Amino acid sequence: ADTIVAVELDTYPNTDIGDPSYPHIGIDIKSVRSKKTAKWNMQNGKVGTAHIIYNSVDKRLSAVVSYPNADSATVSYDVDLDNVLPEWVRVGLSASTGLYKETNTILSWSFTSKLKSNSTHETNALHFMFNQFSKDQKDLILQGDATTGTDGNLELTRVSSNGSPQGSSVGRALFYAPVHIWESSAVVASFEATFTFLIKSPDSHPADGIAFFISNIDSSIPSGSTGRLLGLFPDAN
Amino acid sequence: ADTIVAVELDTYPNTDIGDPSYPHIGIDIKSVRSKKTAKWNMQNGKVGTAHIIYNSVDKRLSAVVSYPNADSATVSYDVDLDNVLPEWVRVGLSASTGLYKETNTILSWSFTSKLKSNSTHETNALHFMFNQFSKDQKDLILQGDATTGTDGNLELTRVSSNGSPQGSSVGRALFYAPVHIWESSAVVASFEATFTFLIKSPDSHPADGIAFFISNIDSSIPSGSTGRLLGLFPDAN
Amino acid sequence: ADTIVAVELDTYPNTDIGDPSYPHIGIDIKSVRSKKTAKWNMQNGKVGTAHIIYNSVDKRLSAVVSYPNADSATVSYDVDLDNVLPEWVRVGLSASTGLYKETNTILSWSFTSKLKSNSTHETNALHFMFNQFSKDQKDLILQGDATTGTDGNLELTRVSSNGSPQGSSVGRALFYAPVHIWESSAVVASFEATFTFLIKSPDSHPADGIAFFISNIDSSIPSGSTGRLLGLFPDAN
Amino acid sequence: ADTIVAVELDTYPNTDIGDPSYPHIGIDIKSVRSKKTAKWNMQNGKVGTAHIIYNSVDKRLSAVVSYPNADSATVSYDVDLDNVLPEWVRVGLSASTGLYKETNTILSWSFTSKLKSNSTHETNALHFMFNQFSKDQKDLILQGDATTGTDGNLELTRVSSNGSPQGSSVGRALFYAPVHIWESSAVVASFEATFTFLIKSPDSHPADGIAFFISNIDSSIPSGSTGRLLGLFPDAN
Repeated sequence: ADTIVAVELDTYPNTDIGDPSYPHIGIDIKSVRSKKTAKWNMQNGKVGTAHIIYNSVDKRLSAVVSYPNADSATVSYDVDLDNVLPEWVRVGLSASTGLYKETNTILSWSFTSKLKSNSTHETNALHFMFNQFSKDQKDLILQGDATTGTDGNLELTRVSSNGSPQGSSVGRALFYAPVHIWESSAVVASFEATFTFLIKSPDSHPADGIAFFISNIDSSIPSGSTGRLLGLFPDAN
Repeated sequence: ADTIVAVELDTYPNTDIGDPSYPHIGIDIKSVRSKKTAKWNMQNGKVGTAHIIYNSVDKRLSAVVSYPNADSATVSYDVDLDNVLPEWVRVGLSASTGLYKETNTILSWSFTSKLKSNSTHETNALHFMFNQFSKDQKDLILQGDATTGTDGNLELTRVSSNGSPQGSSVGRALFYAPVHIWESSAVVASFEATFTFLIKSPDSHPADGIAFFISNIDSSIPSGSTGRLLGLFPDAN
Repeated sequence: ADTIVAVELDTYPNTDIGDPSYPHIGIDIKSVRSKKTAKWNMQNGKVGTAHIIYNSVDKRLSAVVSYPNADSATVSYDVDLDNVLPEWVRVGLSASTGLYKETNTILSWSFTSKLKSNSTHETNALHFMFNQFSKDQKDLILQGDATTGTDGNLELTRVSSNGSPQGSSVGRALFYAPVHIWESSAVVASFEATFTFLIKSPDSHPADGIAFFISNIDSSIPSGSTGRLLGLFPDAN
Repeated sequence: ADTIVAVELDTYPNTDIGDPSYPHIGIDIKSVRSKKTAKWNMQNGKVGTAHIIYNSVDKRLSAVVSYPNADSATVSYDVDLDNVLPEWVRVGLSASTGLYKETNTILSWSFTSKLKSNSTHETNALHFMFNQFSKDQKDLILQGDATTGTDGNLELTRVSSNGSPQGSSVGRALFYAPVHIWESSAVVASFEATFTFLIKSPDSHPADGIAFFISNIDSSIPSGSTGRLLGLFPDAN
């Protein structure tokens, strides 16, 4: 059903479905079994930053994850997204917890998309930036357990009053307007996404992760996609 | 019903409903009878450019209209939009023809909106730019006779195959995502809009005009708003 | 000699040279005696933010100063800068201490300038943003005691090893490239500046202030402009 | 002496110094003998557009050249610029004519550079855009025969009154401020450059080309670099 391309920040090693034995970042092209991963030194309770970049000339989707005063993790994959996704997509953030849990908090999110035509001085662009939310964030579609406005933050999975992360929770937030990622006359198409997140768990093995994704416009949370399937995939294939 | 703030480029003088005796640009706060106007030297068949700017510190909505190698027309009005509009709005372009007519073509449109909070490094922003359209422009809501894709342009009123403008036509295009123009913690809110247009009429008295507007999110074309009411107002009050 | 337009954040009341009896923000057009002031509730040791905006249609220079979780101070002045400044200027930050002192630290600085011509799709723009400095910041001209690189910050007045502010100190930082603020064919010219600052003083009466300024390109610190003259004016006239 | 990285649009085939037998675009890393080329279908008298992009995660410098209603030419090269260039550079445009000639006119030029640190919300950016020039363009360093202001255009090689291109001419324009392309704490560094150009020659074999380049800050035109050496290299090695 849904066409998903995602960059995941996966905190729990489900080695049975192909994860490496550590926290890792990965690029998922239509399956939870990442096409490419890298070890990520996840820091419990610290704000991190993820940068995702792509352009139609190189056809390389790359991601860099960093924490203050630390070395970065980075992963890249050669993929032409014109052959994977529809030309109109929606972009969003998704997260889950399963038996083990964590808060999946989003403190800011920006995205830029550009289509540069072969006509002179002809650029089509979309850009949004959220450094603060609203309880009534009318330009986000919130799905599952995601809520906005808690300390001006976006909470992708259920967090109870006392600040505790809840298990078996899944939530997603997608920007309202469709995003145009191809047009026939375009010489270069590019996008850039950045988000900062706070993953805090009282456990020694937090789970499950955060993912930035791009899907077909009508995408909704697949049934049973809590825990390891990150709110993105119906199964582990 | 709808809350409309608009900057109009009015090509026909309906002096009976308060227009001056010439083409003019004006600022309409909830009524077709402009709060402020200026003479506009309309050029038939030339591409013009309109720039509209506003910010919450000055509370002045100003507009500048220019044509290549010509002097500009400019109009300004002191108005606090937090006291006129809802905090979530949609923005768009509207046009009509009546007994006299003209093509109301839009060749590009950009908009930027910014909410800067009192928190440090906290800006929320939306920015779109259309230098080219699509027949299937999924991030625009097209109403009435507006169509996209004709020479990559947006045609706000009906134009027949041979390029001729049709009379009694009204059309509007609004960007899909709601726009947030106030929040409680904001120290400055601003927006900026620019569009280029081509008004071509085979008549000596073209009618009726183009307007950039900001309305409540569910705004739709009022019944009977062709001709002088620009697709914006239900009546001439 | 130098042509100075500045927005000052003045921490010490030199009522003898016209200050009000409190910390205040003011707009100086070629003299230290502000054309317009507003009371500013200065917070010792907190990071504040200043936003300065101007455009050639309204001809209003306005400034908003805020601290987290506090109400803002704002001041505005009707002034046409085409009649005060040359068309090529440099922009910068300046600060001083006198007998009383304070740290004048700059943690980030961004500026944008735009000249929009009457020709279609013709915008000339300059934009810089510094969220971090360098010991060797080659695109800043540092004058007097200003230094860069101390905790990635810009220190406009002398601070000794142990973190203490020094008295009788004056420093300025200007961006390297000239800025073009008028051209004959421009229909709208605008600029926007933002900076965050930390004023920390161990005294109950800190002095003297920070100012954002725009000057002629070859401007340098006037002789004797420590203390109340903010590194900007040769005298108190 | 100078460290040059350039993307050239080479109109004349000097097959003796390694050019292919056709107009071509190429990536030069410190030598006129391109590391990589692609056939370019040069159109005499038409305005073209060049887009150059690079980022420190992929380490791929790519360029796309297009003309209206035509197919694009594109060339890419894997190169880590931190190992080739200094961390402070200047960027510019260069062109030459030799025995055969052409006008090398620049109608617009924009550049963006970004350094994103591992600190949260810490981006340093420079952005300029020239859609129009000035006879007194004080933020460009013009070298050799380059002049500004002729029809608001930048003329990189000598053009005489009647509009004719002159032979044996070389000129360069560099933006005034140094550009910072690396810093120790940066997780991603990127830049983007775009320019539109008009190459018009009354000859059947125009020469020599236009190049976008990045050099050390004090770079100046090497002696004898007219014709095939594009104003960039001292020799053909």
